[PDB]
Amino acid sequence: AVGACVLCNSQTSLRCGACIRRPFLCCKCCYDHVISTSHKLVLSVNPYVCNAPGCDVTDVTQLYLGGMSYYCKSHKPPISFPLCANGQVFGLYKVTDFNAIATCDWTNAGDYILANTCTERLKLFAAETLKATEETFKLSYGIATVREVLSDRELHLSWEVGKPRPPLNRNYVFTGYQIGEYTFEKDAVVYRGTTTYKLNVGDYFVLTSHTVMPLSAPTLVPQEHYVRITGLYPTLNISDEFSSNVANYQKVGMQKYSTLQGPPGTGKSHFAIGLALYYPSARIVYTACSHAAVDALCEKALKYLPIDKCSRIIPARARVECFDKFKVNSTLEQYVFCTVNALPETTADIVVFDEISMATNYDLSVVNARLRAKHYVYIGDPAQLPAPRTLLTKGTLEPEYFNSVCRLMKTIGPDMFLGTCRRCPAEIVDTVSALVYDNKLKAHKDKSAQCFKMFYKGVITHDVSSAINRPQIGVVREFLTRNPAWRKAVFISPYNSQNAVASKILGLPTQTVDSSQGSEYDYVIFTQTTETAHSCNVNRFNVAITRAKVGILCIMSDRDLYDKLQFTSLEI
Ligand SMILES: CC(C)Nc1nc2ccccc2[nH]1
Ligand SMILES: CC(C)Nc1nc2ccccc2[nH]1
Ligand SMILES: [Zn+2]
Ligand SMILES: [Zn+2]
Ligand SMILES: [Zn+2]
Repeated sequence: AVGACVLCNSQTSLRCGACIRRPFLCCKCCYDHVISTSHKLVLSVNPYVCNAPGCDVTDVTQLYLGGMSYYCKSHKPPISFPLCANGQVFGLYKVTDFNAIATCDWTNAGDYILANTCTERLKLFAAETLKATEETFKLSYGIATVREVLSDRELHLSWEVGKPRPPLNRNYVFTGYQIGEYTFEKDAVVYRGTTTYKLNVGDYFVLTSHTVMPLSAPTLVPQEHYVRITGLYPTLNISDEFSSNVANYQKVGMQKYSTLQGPPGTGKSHFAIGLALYYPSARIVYTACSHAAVDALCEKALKYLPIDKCSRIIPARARVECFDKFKVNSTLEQYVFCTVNALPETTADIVVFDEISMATNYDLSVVNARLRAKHYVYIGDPAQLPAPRTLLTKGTLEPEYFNSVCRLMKTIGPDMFLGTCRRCPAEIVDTVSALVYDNKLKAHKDKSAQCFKMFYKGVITHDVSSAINRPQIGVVREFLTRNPAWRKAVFISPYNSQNAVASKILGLPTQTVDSSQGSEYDYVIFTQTTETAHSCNVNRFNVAITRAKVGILCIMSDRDLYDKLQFTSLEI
């Protein structure tokens, strides 16, 4: 009950009992909170409540110290001091932004802006509070009791009346009952059980709510610049494949942390693995939020690094399949590949944090808390997709508010920019270069003459709120008959429900833009589906079209994004 004040450090006994995290506030700061917010409960060893029997006055502004004990105006003895005077609340050892963070519901963009423009200790407060609020929100949805099982990938669900029915995408992971995590896709619903088990009739699912631990470490450790490469030993024989990245690899060694902005297909994983071959003694921990991000860094490591010094760390609560070709759960290997959530407490010469646009400030903190490293390298692209903010429903979260790393990349610029896309036909590179990279992204590849756009608004139907455009799928079906090379194309849309319909009618493999991020396919068919803020998001659009190595067909709903596409237009 005796801690440091989460604004100005000053020691105190005073926590806010009305904040859901119960931060230590100093007397000067605890006042400025309780006199400007609905927050009136102050905690110490014993709470600031009237000590008089059967009295329910808990508001610190209405209370006094009568000797050793606390009382209201109705109960205080004659010789009694008010708890709230001279800009202080009586405690031992005797903020606008803090107030907004403490009282916001996290449904407004402006909440996330503030949680990223504030001081560093407030960003940790912001991050615990948000994650806490995100988790206490999960409780608010209804249970799904199984009515009838049909097959091994279809069942019928009965939903708890009174409480809302949560969105049934790959984003919302359920816990069955204890029969391992489960997911759902659209009364013909598809059940994807992480642990295989013949789905019991009467068994029920609930959204996994995990206790939010406190944050000690900053999002970003303070920035150190060195005159010499510190604690790392470069090779002089450095394989020509990685010669582009030498001057950036020497930057990495002459700073505490470095930011790398790599637009799609610019050699981010090449750089991350190229760092181990340049500092070949250095112990490196490769981390990202998702199993797919970590498994891609593993694929690159298998090609260029010795397999006996590589370990893939897997949490005992195995939620998906992931990389098998390394030794599993050897914490002590030179090369450690691990999702942020499963990190051990370790030291490292270098930590590489990949897919940084998907990182929350919570994630940035946990990494500084689990990994103690000479150098931190932050790899991703603020022009790509952020982690979904399930509470945010009002306003759009701009890239500079994604996390502290993206804020740095969008303000002072990144330390290192991979400026040549080697994946995408020039038509795609030229479009996204103008759209999100201020014309600084260059095409290696020639124009493919296999990049098509069609403006076709079609008809928008909705499965709950997820959008479908059958006519846009119909246009694709027509195109495929005349373009058999596209038979092998991945179908991409901003909506699962669209993808579900496109699966049945086209037979193509299916990916949402968000789940496509980090992957590449020869041919891509993209139906925008709707003209919403979701489907017009320039970051989502950027990712959607940069998945393609050879060709893309974009059926567009939005005039602006249609006109910007530097593609041959089709008719019909
Ligand atoms: C062509 C072979 C050697 N691999 C290779 N060289 C790269 C250089 C920069 C970015 C990505 C790269 N991938
Ligand atoms: C330095 C001593 C006290 N042990 C220690 N504490 C750690 C915390 C995070 C990562 C690695 C750590 N190793
Ligand atoms: Zn409070
Ligand atoms: Zn203080
Ligand atoms: Zn009283």
